Amino acid sequence: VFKKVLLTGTSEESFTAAADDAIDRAEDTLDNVVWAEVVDQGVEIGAVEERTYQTEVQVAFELD
Amino acid sequence: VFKKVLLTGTSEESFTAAADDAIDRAEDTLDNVVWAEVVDQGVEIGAVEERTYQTEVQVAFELD
Amino acid sequence: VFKKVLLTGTSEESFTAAADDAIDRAEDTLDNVVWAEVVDQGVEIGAVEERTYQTEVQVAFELD
Amino acid sequence: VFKKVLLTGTSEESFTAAADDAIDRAEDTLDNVVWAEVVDQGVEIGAVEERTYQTEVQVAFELD
Amino acid sequence: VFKKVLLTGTSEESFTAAADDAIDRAEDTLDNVVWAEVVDQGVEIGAVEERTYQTEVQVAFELD
Amino acid sequence: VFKKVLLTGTSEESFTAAADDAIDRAEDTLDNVVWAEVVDQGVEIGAVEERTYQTEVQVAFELD
Amino acid sequence: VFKKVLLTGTSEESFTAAADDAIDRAEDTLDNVVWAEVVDQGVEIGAVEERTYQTEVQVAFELD
Amino acid sequence: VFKKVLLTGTSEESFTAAADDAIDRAEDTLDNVVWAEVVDQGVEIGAVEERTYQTEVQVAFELD
Amino acid sequence: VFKKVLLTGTSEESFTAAADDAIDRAEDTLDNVVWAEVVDQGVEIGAVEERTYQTEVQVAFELD
Amino acid sequence: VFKKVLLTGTSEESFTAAADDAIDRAEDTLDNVVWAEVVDQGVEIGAVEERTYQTEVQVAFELD
Amino acid sequence: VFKKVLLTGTSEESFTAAADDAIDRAEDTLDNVVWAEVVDQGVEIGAVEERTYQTEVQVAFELD
Amino acid sequence: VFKKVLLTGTSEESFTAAADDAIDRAEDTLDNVVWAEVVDQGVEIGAVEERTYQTEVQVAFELD
Ligand SMILES: [Cl-]
Ligand SMILES: [Cl-]
Ligand SMILES: [Cl-]
Ligand SMILES: [Cl-]
Ligand SMILES: [Mg+2]
Ligand SMILES: [Mg+2]
Ligand SMILES: [Mg+2]
Ligand SMILES: [Mg+2]
Ligand SMILES: [Mg+2]
Ligand SMILES: [Mg+2]
Ligand SMILES: [Mg+2]
Ligand SMILES: [Mg+2]
Ligand SMILES: [Mg+2]
Ligand SMILES: [Mg+2]
Ligand SMILES: [Mg+2]
Ligand SMILES: [Mg+2]
Ligand SMILES: [Mg+2]
Ligand SMILES: [Mg+2]
Ligand SMILES: [Mg+2]
Ligand SMILES: [Mg+2]
Ligand SMILES: [Mg+2]
Ligand SMILES: [Mg+2]
Ligand SMILES: [Mg+2]
Ligand SMILES: [Mg+2]
Ligand SMILES: [Mg+2]
Ligand SMILES: [Mg+2]
Ligand SMILES: [Mg+2]
Ligand SMILES: [Mg+2]
Ligand code: NA
Ligand code: NA
Ligand code: NA
Ligand code: NA
Repeated sequence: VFKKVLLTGTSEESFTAAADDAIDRAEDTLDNVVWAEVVDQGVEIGAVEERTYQTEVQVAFELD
Repeated sequence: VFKKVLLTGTSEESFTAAADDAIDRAEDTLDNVVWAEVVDQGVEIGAVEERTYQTEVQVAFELD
Repeated sequence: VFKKVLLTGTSEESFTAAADDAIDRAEDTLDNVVWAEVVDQGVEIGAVEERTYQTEVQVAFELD
Repeated sequence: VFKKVLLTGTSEESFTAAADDAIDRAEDTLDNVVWAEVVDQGVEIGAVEERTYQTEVQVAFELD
Repeated sequence: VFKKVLLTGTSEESFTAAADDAIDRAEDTLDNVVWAEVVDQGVEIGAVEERTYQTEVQVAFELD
Repeated sequence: VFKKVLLTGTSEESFTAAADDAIDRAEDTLDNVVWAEVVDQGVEIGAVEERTYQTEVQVAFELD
Repeated sequence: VFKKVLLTGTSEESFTAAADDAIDRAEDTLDNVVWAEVVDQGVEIGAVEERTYQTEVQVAFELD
Repeated sequence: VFKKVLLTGTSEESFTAAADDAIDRAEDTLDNVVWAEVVDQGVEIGAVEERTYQTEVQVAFELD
Repeated sequence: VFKKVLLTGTSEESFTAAADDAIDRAEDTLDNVVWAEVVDQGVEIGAVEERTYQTEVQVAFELD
Repeated sequence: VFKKVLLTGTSEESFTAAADDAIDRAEDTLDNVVWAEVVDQGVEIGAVEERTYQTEVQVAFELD
Repeated sequence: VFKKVLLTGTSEESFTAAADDAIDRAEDTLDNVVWAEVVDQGVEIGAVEERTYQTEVQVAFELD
Repeated sequence: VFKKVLLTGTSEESFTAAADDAIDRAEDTLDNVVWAEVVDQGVEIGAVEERTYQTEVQVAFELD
């Protein structure tokens, strides 16, 4: 059985690095992370000093 | 990193109050709740005594 | 077996009351109405004297 | 010919009042506003003192 | 309030049995599981000895 | 001209048998049923004694 | 209250004439037909002597 | 950089002529119109003397 | 078994004729073409001397 | 690099067997078939003697 | 009230730089740009000397 | 007439380089490749030694 958690990673550099930021977080607390699906991408502009790229992913991990 | 949980709130009064019911629940157990996105709305009729409005939201919270 | 009919209710007050307007109509002529799913919402402005909220629902009812 | 502008209204009270907030703004600067279609709804929580309901609409107006 | 978890069940027999595999898992660790919605189906071919049917479901459970 | 009716069939056995349950019902009361399109599938768990598979179909029939 | 019926019109000439074929049928049996929304278009090739254009519409009519 | 404006053209003749009606309007006031994408089509019936075909397009134009 | 190929036809006259242009091409090289589904429509303006209507179709054909 | 082909399998028994019918066909002529994604399901009723279940899949295979 | 404009940025380097190209343009002529949502990405190949990455964004800005 | 093939490119570096990997492959065997549309992006984690970015594109090419 796989389960997915819906995480948004951020990066001041690129959409790929923002996807890695969410995946790194999932791998800090979950075992058996096996793939991630990008579901949304965007850029935060008016709440930050530098534009921040955001990449939202479903991160799938195999249970037990 | 943000994470989202997918909750359906209910209200006998309105779709806005059913969204607040899910958000209130998220805020009882999570810290740093920052926004919610409505993904579905509906009305339960044939299992209740009063119509019950349901509003399903992804509730986003900032991790650590 | 459930069947659904696709109805748009209207209200000069709110999207929740426009959903109830469609459901009230379904319950006037159908038996065993059991739930409704909101599929669209909008506001009529330039054909009315007061803005009219419209909420389109699939209204499900159990057959026999 | 109709044209649409994509506006997000806000309200501390309800999703219906947030739709009216966008429509009121369109009617301040455009003539012949004729209908609005709701395309998204959400709630801002972690950047405000009171939850703020947001309702995003395409607001259609007839040209000339 | 309902919450949903996004699980993918697997079966070497059918898409219905792969949906039951995810639901069985949810029922091992959650109380008050009340319904599941199928969101995706697929077949793993080139990483297994027998084709494996996969059925991804949102499994809803009532909170407290 | 074809018309479609939106029916949800149920089965305690499989998603295919739940699609046949809706189609059987359409064929009891309509003539010239010609095809059905699956639009949604789900499983009722917390209102029944046995899980019930549900398959929602648009059932098309040729008019006159 | 508006209700919609889901009809597919056909024409050997064009997608516009196939939409009119469904609307003509709705107007033969319903009163107060007020608008139609195109939801799908296609062409039947291998079951006919001439290609047949098909245009599927939700045809809305005002109730009473 | 391209920008798009969302326009609905109308015609009493066909969906193609209603798309041209929106594009003609865009070309009256914008320079460098380069392509249009159809996003919706429908037919106004109960507010007109003749059916009016409507074709909604995103009309893209190159900026400067 | 059916297979589909994804083709975009073009016409300087109409969206129906652009769908026929893709279907004519499929029928020049494939046997047993049985139906086509329209998936997208658009108009090329800024790369041509006359507007060119484009209609993208999945063209289905029965295998062997 | 993976490529996908869009095939519809058929079965008089079930949606799972109709998915296997498309996959079996892909495996007769392609090497390195690695997974399939279900994209649509339906039932042919009015052109056959027995209902025929149809399951449309994108069948992915690794190139070289 | 927020308004969004739909812009496509281009870059010969990456999808992230093409998103920044649209955002830079919006910030040259609008005040209070606050976030952008990616809605589409693609690559122009056969009209250019170098591949050009294109990233289409809704760029939101707060009104007054 | 344009035709599209559905390819998934991979890269250990970025989503842009994974899109180029699919396009490079299409250009090795097809003539007149003219544009590609991104339809999906994801990251393979649990079957590789380094994360692999995957970008799925419809690659369009002009026929003859
Ligand atoms: Cl989710
Ligand atoms: Cl419907
Ligand atoms: Cl838009
Ligand atoms: Cl495809
Ligand atoms: Mg930096
Ligand atoms: Mg988002
Ligand atoms: Mg009360
Ligand atoms: Mg729901
Ligand atoms: Mg009042
Ligand atoms: Mg509507
Ligand atoms: Mg207040
Ligand atoms: Mg939004
Ligand atoms: Mg076995
Ligand atoms: Mg999946
Ligand atoms: Mg049994
Ligand atoms: Mg459903
Ligand atoms: Mg003729
Ligand atoms: Mg169809
Ligand atoms: Mg005339
Ligand atoms: Mg519309
Ligand atoms: Mg000519
Ligand atoms: Mg297209
Ligand atoms: Mg048999
Ligand atoms: Mg289909
Ligand atoms: Mg360079
Ligand atoms: Mg695009
Ligand atoms: Mg490296
Ligand atoms: Mg994919
Ligand atoms: Na989730
Ligand atoms: Na219907
Ligand atoms: Na717009
Ligand atoms: Na394809």
